[PDB]
Amino acid sequence: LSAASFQETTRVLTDAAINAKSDSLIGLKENVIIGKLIPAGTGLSRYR
DNA sequence: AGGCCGCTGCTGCTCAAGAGGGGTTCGCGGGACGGCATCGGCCAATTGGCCCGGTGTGTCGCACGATCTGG
Repeated sequence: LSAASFQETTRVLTDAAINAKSDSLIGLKENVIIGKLIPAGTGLSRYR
């Protein structure tokens, strides 16, 4: 997801489709894209 | 003379023209049917008038009369 949103979307998507890659949503960009709490600052589970 | 190991040039991807025939729609009307909507009566029913008939208790309109403050 992050690689596709950076640049060269077509190549990244056609490479990820063949390998059947699974995204675990650990970064900041993916959490921003799907619309949930980023895993930093006040979005950590230690504080909430 | 074929196979193969590199070079080297080239290219590509990405960031800034009528006519006939037939089933179907809808669109007007067109009226028929059934239905619910609108108008003289109407009497004896709860509330609320509207009073008789007793006093009393308590406000108000005024008489006798004492105390007190000012004049």
